[PDB]
Amino acid sequence: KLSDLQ
Amino acid sequence: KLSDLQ
Amino acid sequence: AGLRKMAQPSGVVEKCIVRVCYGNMALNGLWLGDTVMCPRHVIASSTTSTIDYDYALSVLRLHNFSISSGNVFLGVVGVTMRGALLQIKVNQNNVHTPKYTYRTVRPGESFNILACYDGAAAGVYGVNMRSNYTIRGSFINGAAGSPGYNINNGTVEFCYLHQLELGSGCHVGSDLDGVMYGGYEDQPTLQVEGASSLFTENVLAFLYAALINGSTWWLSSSRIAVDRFNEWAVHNGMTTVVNTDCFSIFAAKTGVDVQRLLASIQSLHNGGKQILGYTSLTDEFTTGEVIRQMYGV
Amino acid sequence: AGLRKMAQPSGVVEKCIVRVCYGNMALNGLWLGDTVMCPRHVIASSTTSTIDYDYALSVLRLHNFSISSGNVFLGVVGVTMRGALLQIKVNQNNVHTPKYTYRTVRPGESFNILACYDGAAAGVYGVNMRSNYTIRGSFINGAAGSPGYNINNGTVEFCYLHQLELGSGCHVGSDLDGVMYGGYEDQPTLQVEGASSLFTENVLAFLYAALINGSTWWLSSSRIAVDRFNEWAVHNGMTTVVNTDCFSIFAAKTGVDVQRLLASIQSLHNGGKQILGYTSLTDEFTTGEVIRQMYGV
Repeated sequence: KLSDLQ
Repeated sequence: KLSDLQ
Repeated sequence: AGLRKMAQPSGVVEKCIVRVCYGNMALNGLWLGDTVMCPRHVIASSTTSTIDYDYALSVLRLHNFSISSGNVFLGVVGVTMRGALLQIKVNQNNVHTPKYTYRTVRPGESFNILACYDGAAAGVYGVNMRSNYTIRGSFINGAAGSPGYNINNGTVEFCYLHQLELGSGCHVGSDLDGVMYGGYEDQPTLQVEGASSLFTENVLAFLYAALINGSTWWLSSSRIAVDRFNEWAVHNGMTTVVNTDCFSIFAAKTGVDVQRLLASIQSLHNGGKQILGYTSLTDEFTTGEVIRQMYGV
Repeated sequence: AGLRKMAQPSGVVEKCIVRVCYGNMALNGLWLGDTVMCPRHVIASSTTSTIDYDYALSVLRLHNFSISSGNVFLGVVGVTMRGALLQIKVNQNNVHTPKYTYRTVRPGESFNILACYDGAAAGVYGVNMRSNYTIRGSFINGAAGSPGYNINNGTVEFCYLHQLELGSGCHVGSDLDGVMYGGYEDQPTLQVEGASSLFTENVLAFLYAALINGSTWWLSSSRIAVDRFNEWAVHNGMTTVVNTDCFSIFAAKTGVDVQRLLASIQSLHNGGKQILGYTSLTDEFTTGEVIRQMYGV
């Protein structure tokens, strides 16, 4: 899963 | 066990 | 995007804590307007014997109190007893008094504990009122008078003032009208708390938060009606399901309706696995908390 | 009695949180003096394709910003970039700025997260820096800019500004100098965090706290010296035991020394039973944390 900038 | 009033 | 038990921020409450000393005893107080609320057992000492509180209030002497907010002493003007609390009038208003009310929590409701020691806030953490009217806290001697609060839409609701640790380790407080939760008594006598049934609507919120996070092996194919579940729940240490409206948004994002969760529950109540790293069904999380950590409307 | 992962009271940090909005991005920022610290990806056009931050900073227009504390909007003087952060000069000074320092945390250290959304604190909870430089938190979209802090004798050490959630769900921040923890990138790439290993000195603090709580089924009779344990440790996902003095007080109050816990750690690394609520060994309690919940000074 791609990393999620939050 | 006795209660501890604190 | 996991799940943490969380506290609501504590700033609007931190400046309302004071130290309350009376002769040999010391604990914490809640200072609102010109009154300090604190557990009445500050005025009486007892290791094993019961306490006659109407008598200890009568031999009370105002000049034996010593009350402080940080290192500033407040003047005691008067004292009345309300339930298991003292109402102590002091000589000045707390200018940091928030916009607040009083509310008594029902079983299943979550709230926050500002853990205090020697009149200062030390820690903060979330709790949940169990069905036996105890909470699972972390208090040691000198923490009585630590308050519990909920922040509802700008207003602080004070719902708990810490009183005692039952022999079993569970923690008991009063509300701010002085009513002991569960009818327990503020006495060092033996007191065993009744059985605690899991609060099913929070277990439902928990199971839904599992699906939203991945856990799905436990999901049962069967489906049981709230009516048939509730006839079973009350004999298996769980509460009835009253409102199901709160779960429709969970059934959306998951495609599982409450009847398929109620069927899994009848099996899990199970060695086995770790749902969200839990080994048994937990009722710590309200439908509220779960939605505010998953979405935030 | 009781053991709860706790946070320190958040009041002195709550008044420092602002909303930072640029274009269609909105996240939180940290307003100290006349400057606001916030993560730099607020200025990217999209956050689902790789971002060129030197481009984004060059085509940036200050009038595109919207920064607010509550419903008071602050004006943007200048903007410089430091690591993964933006440092935003504003035309207004925060009268509520506390005495503060920056500190980079090492693995095994505990701190507090003030979880914020849309410029407002929503929750407070304590975390522990893992060996892979991640934390096990609860953050969703909008949570970036959420600060981690510790309070020390009245000084607020800021150590963390939240940035992203990896594909595993673990959470990553930078420190307040702009350096990512663990060399991770603020890109939407597939990043896989390294093996996590338990900070064994915290695991000892936790076992002692369990022995105080009266949990003792897991204790073992044999005992292993620190140096023998250390060469087993590094192959079984645990750190080496360096300082034994930290525990100098727990043994006294328990009558069991580290060597006895080390031999017990080797057995549990296990069988369906629990310790103080936990089902495996946790490293999230520091010794100074357990000291406070057991004793208080």
